[PDB]
Amino acid sequence: PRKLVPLAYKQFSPNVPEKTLGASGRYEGKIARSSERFKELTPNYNPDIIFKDEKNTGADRLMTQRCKDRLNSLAISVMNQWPGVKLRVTEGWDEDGHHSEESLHYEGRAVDITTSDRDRNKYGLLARLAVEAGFDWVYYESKAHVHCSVKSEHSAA
Ligand SMILES: [Zn+2]
Repeated sequence: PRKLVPLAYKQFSPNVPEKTLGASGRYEGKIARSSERFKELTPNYNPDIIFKDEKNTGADRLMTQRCKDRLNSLAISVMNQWPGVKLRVTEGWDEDGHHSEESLHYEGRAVDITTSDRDRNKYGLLARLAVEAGFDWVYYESKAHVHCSVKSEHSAA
């Protein structure tokens, strides 16, 4: 076994920009509810993940399959790491534009996460778990959350 080292505040892994091929790839444009690419999104109803749903639309559950797969892996790891605690998503797909111009939140490929107990002391390690769970980019973005993202299925040629 290897010792798990938490990410530092503001650290990202891999240590390259989010939208590079070695990380989460490219911004492929906003997905609107009315758009064809809306079917790229699938709702995650994993019983072991808490969704904040702060906008009361259920949008934070809607994500790509790869995002769902990595998130579900992380959900198991979080429960393992801190028995009694669960993975919590505070932001997923954003229909409103509350991030930078080319956010992967706009296309259901990024989540902001915490632990269910909102213990900010856990977030560095939570970030490390997200890396081990196979998220393509993980960024300890604020003291209040970790930003995790995935590649699309449109770069493999
Ligand atoms: Zn984010």
